[PDB]
Amino acid sequence: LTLRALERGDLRFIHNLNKELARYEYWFEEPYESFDELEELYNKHIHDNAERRFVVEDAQKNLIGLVELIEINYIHRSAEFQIIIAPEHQGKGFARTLINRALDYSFTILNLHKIYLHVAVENPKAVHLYEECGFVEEGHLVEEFFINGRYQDVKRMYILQSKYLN
Amino acid sequence: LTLRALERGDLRFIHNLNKELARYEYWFEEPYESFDELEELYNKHIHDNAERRFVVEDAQKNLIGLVELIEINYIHRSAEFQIIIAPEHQGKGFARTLINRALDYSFTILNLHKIYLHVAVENPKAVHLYEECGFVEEGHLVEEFFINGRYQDVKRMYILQSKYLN
Amino acid sequence: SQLTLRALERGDLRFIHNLNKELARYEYWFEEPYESFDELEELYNKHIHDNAERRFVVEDAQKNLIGLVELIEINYIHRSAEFQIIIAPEHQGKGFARTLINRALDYSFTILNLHKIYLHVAVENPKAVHLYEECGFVEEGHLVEEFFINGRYQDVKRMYILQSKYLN
Amino acid sequence: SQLTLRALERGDLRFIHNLNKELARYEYWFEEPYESFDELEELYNKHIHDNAERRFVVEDAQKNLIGLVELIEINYIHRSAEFQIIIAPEHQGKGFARTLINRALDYSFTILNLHKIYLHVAVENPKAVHLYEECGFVEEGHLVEEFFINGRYQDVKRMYILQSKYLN
Amino acid sequence: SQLTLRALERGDLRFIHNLARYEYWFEEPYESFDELEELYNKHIHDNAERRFVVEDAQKNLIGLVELIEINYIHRSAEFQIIIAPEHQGKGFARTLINRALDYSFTILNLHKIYLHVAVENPKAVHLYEECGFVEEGHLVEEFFINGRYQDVKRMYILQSKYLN
Amino acid sequence: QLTLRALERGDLRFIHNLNKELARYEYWFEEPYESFDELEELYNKHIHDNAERRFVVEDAQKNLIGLVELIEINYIHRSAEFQIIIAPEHQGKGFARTLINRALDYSFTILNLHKIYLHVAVENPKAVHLYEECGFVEEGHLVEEFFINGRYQDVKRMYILQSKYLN
Amino acid sequence: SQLTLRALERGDLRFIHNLNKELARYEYWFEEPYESFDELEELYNKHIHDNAERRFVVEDAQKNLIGLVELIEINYIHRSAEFQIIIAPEHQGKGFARTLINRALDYSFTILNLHKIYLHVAVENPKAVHLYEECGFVEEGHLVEEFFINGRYQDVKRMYILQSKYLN
Amino acid sequence: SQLTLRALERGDLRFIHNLNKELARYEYWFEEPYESFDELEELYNKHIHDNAERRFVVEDAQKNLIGLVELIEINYIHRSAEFQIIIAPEHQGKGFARTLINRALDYSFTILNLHKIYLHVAVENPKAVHLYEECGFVEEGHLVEEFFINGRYQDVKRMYILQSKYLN
Amino acid sequence: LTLRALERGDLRFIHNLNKELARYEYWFEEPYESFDELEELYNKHIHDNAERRFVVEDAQKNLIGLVELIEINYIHRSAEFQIIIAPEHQGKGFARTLINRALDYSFTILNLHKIYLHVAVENPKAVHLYEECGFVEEGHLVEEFFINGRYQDVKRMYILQSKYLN
Amino acid sequence: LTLRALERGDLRFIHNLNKELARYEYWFEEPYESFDELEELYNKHIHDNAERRFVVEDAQKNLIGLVELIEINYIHRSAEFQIIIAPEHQGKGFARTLINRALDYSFTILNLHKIYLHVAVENPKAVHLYEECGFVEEGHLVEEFFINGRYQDVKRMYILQSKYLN
Amino acid sequence: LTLRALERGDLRFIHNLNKELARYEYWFEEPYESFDELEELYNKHIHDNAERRFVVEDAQKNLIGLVELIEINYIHRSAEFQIIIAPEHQGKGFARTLINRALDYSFTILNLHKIYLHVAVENPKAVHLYEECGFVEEGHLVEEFFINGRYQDVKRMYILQSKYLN
Amino acid sequence: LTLRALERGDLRFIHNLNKELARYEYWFEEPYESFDELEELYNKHIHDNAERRFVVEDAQKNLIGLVELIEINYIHRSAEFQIIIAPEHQGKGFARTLINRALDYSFTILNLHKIYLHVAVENPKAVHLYEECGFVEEGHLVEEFFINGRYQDVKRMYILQSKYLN
Repeated sequence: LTLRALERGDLRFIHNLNKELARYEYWFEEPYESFDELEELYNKHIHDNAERRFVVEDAQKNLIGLVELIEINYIHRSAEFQIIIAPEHQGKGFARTLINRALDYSFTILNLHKIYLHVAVENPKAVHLYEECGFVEEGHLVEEFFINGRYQDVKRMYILQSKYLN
Repeated sequence: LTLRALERGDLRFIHNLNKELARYEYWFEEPYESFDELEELYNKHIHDNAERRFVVEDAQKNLIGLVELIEINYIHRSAEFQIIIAPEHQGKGFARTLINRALDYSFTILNLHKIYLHVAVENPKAVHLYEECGFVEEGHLVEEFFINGRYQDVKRMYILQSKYLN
Repeated sequence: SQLTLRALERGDLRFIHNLNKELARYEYWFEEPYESFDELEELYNKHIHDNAERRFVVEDAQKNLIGLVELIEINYIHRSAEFQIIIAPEHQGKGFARTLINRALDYSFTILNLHKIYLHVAVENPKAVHLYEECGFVEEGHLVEEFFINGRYQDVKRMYILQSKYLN
Repeated sequence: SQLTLRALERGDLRFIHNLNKELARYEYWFEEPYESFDELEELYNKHIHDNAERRFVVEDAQKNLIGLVELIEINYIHRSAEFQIIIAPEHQGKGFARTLINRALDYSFTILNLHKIYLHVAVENPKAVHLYEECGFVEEGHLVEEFFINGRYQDVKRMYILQSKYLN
Repeated sequence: SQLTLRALERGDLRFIHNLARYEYWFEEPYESFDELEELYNKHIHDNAERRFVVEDAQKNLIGLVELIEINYIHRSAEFQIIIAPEHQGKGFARTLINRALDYSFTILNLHKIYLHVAVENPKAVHLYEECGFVEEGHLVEEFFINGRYQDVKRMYILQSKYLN
Repeated sequence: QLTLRALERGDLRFIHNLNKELARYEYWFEEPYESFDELEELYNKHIHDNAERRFVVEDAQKNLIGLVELIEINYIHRSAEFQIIIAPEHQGKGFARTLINRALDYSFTILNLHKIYLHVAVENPKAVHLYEECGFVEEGHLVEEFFINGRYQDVKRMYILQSKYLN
Repeated sequence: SQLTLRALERGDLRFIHNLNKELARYEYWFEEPYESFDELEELYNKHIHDNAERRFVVEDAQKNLIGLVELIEINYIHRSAEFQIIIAPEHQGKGFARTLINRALDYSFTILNLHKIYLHVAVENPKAVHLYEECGFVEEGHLVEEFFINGRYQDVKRMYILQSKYLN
Repeated sequence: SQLTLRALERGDLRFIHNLNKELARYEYWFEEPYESFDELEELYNKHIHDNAERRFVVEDAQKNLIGLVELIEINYIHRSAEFQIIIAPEHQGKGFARTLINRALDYSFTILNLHKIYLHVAVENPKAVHLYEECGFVEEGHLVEEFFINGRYQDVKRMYILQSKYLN
Repeated sequence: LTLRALERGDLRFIHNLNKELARYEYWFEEPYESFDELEELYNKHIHDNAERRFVVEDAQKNLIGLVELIEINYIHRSAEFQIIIAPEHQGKGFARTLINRALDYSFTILNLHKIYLHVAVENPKAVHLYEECGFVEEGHLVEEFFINGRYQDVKRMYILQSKYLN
Repeated sequence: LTLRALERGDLRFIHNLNKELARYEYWFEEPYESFDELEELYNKHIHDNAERRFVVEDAQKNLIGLVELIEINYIHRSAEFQIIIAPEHQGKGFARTLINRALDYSFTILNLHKIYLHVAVENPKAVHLYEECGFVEEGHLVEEFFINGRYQDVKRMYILQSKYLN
Repeated sequence: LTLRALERGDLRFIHNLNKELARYEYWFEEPYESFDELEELYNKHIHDNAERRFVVEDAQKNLIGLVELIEINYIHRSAEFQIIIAPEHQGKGFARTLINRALDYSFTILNLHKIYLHVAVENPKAVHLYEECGFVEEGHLVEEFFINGRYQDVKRMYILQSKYLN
Repeated sequence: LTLRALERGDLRFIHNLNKELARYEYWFEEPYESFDELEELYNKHIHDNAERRFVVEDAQKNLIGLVELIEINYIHRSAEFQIIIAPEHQGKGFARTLINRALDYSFTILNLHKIYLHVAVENPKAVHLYEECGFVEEGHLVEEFFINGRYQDVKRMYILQSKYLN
């Protein structure tokens, strides 16, 4: 597997990765639900560095998933991490590799200090494998997001540049 | 049935759908009658969340209808629902499922509190259908809209998030 | 029927321009003179959203453009509007005028909810006057030397119809 | 006599705005609705050089503004224009209307070189109709339910005069 | 009762700002006077909403009348009435409502005027009924006001009933 | 058998080429211009202005034959200066008479103008005879009015009224 | 003698306005129509640095404003210009016209280096014609029905003078 | 109380800029860094109608500003927002924080109809944590080395309050 | 050989020609160096008639030279004439024809009275060329221009309209 | 006698002087004739160094005259000098001292290489004065300026920094 | 002494301070030579974060100098420091405190890692001042800058966040 | 090997060259990662000469590497040189020839005075290469950049035209 900076031609894969009416999606903190308004948001934030996205693809160049570093602050050197694996390539053991490739980019190139993420409390397997990757719970945000018709709690888990490098 | 977000390519469809039923059409509360005027109004409000529209295409991949949420207020958490099915694909039992899908999106994704709609009193079949989906009459607006050369009364019917979820 | 009325599009503008080349007339677009196609297209884009005037092109069964229907000087307080209809000489005399007039009135009285529709017809064209009379219009004025047409000040009949008469 | 006609100024806009506070009608400025003084001021500055309409403030020898004289819908191809006169409530009833109407016709036919001046007078006021008839106007139409004034569609008389009749 | 209506002008914006609630201007949220003033200059020519201030003989503003959601095809409009707390209870509400109805039905040529009134304010309901309004709807939990969803009576009056 | 069409931006270059063959200093709505880029900006600036009206003439094959210009238009006095410029390609085939009459017809039957005047070089008597056959009459012999081709040249101002043309 | 020509200033616009209204006629500023002072001031600001037209106020030794001298339609390729003189009635008939005309010709032939100065004068005003003749102007045209003055088309003489004749 | 909470205005910009200078920070305006006042004013003019953040200044009886209350990261789908409060050192410690915090929660839960209001407070400031806890907030996270303040990475307590708890 | 008024499409020619031939580049007396600066200055002074520029193109439309009338005074009817032939088409005798075409346009179209120019005193070939074209020496400006790191004298030579026409 | 930099308050003095000379005035090579035109041109070239003007006042600070440096070219370090003395203080021998002061300022502060000027050939008095001041004739421009109805030749005379310093 | 972010009103100060202390100053690495050009550049680069400037002023509200942090890189966390004190306030012992204030802002607020500076070797007083404030030499650049008409060797000195904070 | 200026068609080659080295790239001091924003920056700085790039191609016009002259300061006659070669054409000895060609273009055509470069301290083979080419160490920048997860030092090596030309 290999990561690559997101291109305009990849936007359609993003729109198909998470189908509408199931997740209220944002692009640089701007709501979007169609491809045409997504394309305009991409053109508007093509140079904005507050959020960086990369598409992962295998040797056959079959797009497998997306990694998003959002809410990037270059003074506190923190960023929220998100990983979205394609349904067809899910369960093949790529989660750990993609997460480690994201942490590698964040701590060895961007020179960030902290990488936090929000994970649904109702997904313990993800929480456990994130802990195995090197994350630690720093918060149990109560009713943070209204998802699928319910206010859900989320575990905020972080990892520091020191741990990953050493 | 497939409920997708509206794209610029679908503008020519809804326009042809609007000319089959004589209506003084509004796009974000702006009158329009030509396709060029519609296209420019679409480009002007492409990022306006005051109204959300979704096209309806069947299994054959043919576009058959439109679902509109308008007058969306995110303080009071209310929205007006409207559904349109082409005459060819009416009477096939799609309206019920599409209404349920719209209510699902409004109450499980947008986290809206109320969904109201106007239905012509002279169309009693639609009134009963909406009643079967959970809507309840809250008003009998007298001579609200001038339709087909006569001021007609319309029943205002609402449904709440509590009843839908519970 | 055989005729369909469709809202005016930018692609149809040049057809409008050609009609005015066949019928020598000092043309206006939203009360602003125009004679070049560029001036027309810039005035079209300027008033794309202005509802003071509404224009519908007429296309036959074979999607051939045959005429224009203009509702100008629309007023939403007095609920009045001046109607005008043009037909290409090729498709003139084929019994379309009456159907298009009825369609225009139908749009004005069942959709826009207007109250009155008036028009001007030259006194020297009594056939048109009779046709409008057959469609329901009635003379309310004989404007003397109102316009300067083809080298002479000509009188015009101001004829009108009301929503009540058309719907009832 | 002693009345003076003067081209409208930006400072006079508050007099114009005050005239229509005691007149219950939907006011227009260059065919554009206005209600507040702000709308009137921005429309004045928008059409400061537009010649489609002309306006003259009428004032006394004491420089007391008494009324207004408008020439709207001016067309320089057909050479027509709609005349309109308003006299302040505190100055109406002194017999100024006739002299001001003649001064309007004089300007229209001796300076602007117009061919026709028409006007609309309500059918429910034959005294004004007669005054216009004395000044040279003659009826050319009885427009039925043209406007909606004070809760009812009222008919109006369209009356005209030509440059030749006034100058000869 | 010699109260006169006047078109809203920029000089009156400050009064409307000082007159908590989630207010709108041509369906655009505003909290600050600068935000309101830019919205006013933006919709200076928009006729989707018409506003008029009512003042007494000595030019003392006492209330505001708003016509919003004006539709010139169906000829309807939502009416909102605000009276300054200093002039409340002096018997002007009836005059303001009837002067608004007179303008709507004698000048604008509208066909229907509807308004929303809190179900927990039956005195306003009775007053509107005296002015000629009739209940056409009992909207349930239409607005979140002061921490609770409140029902509101939608009541209308037609041009015919008022003119005749 | 020719046609007259209102001038459009696509035809601007043709006007520029015409002025390359006729060595003159050209104006557009009374503003000097010598570059096509300056002409195109002036065209877009005065697109809705009606102080001047221009029409290009075409044949059956839609080939450009020339230009007619009504400038210095006055809507109070109902006057306008006429100027016809036919390209050298189609000069001498007898099109001048037709286009002059068509310009007068448009001026007196559509625009409702009172007077149409024009300036013609005294050193070009053939044009004077042409305009005289088309109904024009000399009302002036302006002495050294324009500096043309290295010399101050006299020009005849010749006019025609709406009455004579329509009666 | 005692007469001084000064360059026009914004403060002098009122004088021009009042002066033009005393001789009622359609007023132009840089070939753009105007009637109101507010419109004149905005046109002055627009063409403050435009050299197509140059105007000069006339003042007495007591700085009493007498009249105006206008050089319009100035062409710096053909080196022509149209002259116009407007003296206030309260100072007319005192011989100022001759001196002001000579001063205008001097400025135009000794400072601007113009070639021709032409003018239009009403045929029906013979006194002015002979005045311009005495100043050196010669008739070059009899423009028939050129202008519309006080309800009647009038013929005007076009008279010219050249730089070589004035300087020699 | 005689403490008024007022929506932010242009004139208030130069106060918050000075208040931010007093408490050395890397300030943001709608998630955009700014340092100078001119940059802040351009950002205000840009985000004047942006409802993603809402700011309210505090002024005392003398009508002088003392504090600021910010609602940022306002999500109208999840109905969440980050709360921040700043009080000038000179007026700090006078028991105003609790009143202002309750007024901010009142506006967030009774007008904006929000669900959760959360905030970040430095662990090294236990007095602030206590005050927020007494105002109804409850700890939900202990962010480790989240922010870099005064040359060190400091932990912060993320504490929240729900609409249901506040209203009941 | 045709003389055409300068258009925007020729800006990149004179620019290169001004760098190849080291020239103190001004546009209407406002100095620049960048190409975008040239294009902005052109757009700013497109209607300015204080300076007139004309490119010279052959039959195949290859730009060979530039004719610049600058410091134009419409009261005194004078203007400074500058000719610049590109090195590619230099030594082919075009200089004489272009000088006369420029004199013709100045004296038969613009109705100018005097055309003067400055020529380096250390270039007697150009001096004799202009003398043949009708110009006559009227001044010997001492140390007038700083050329190749050296203050040099320049001859000012003039020609009058009466001489060219008569 | 003292020379002071020109300021707004002095404009009305400049204008007045120009009204006494039948000259076609300029301000940064822009024709003007009215005070309003002069004021707008002054505010347009307030920060332009192409021209520098200094007013001349006596001990009592009465306005005596004006010195103008125009066509200042900082690449060649030249500038044209013009001197105007009010008619009230003419014939008192101030022109000679003011020319010396102007030359001193130009060669000392501005560090200019040449200061040239034009003087009418039919005004030998000014020619003799400038010759006494150090200027030397370098050109006899034929019919350079149209003055008082006739084209007059003008002497262009210069003075170099070296002569004035050494 | 206090530090304040540079604003438009201060532009005429730095301009008069960059001409007094001769320097071909760049505004965000952009050539400028006029006040109006500097003002346009300020409003053009008002939001750019690559460079941060702070004007230092006295308790009497009298400006004394400027402090610039240019070449800011948020990945490597480097920034070049520069400080220019007005001649009138030099020798007062301010430079030391201003250097410490800039280092404080750079290491305690911006969370920068390295701060380097270029200082002329022929100015040993400044070099020793920097050495006293904690800077250390890392490079002896030969003929890097052109000062007083000569190529002068400069010294590149640096300091890190750890030393300053620890 | 021949050196040719950069064209838009070559941008993709540059993008592929950056795939070998996983470091954050800049175009005219603007951060970029994806190809779309690279093309946008290329079109943004198409006319800016502050940085000059030239591509290398062999006899068969097969792309080999890139030569960049960045941080060009025309006032101090300095420039930072950088050379990259595709992995498929390394070890061919092209390094020395391309470095000599670059230095020749810099010291003969651009007439630059100094050429400096930054080379990783942990890559001594490149240091020796540049030493043989003519460069000499003038600085040992401590922790200048953040590479591969660690602050690394870099040698600043220079060469003057006084040494190359002589």
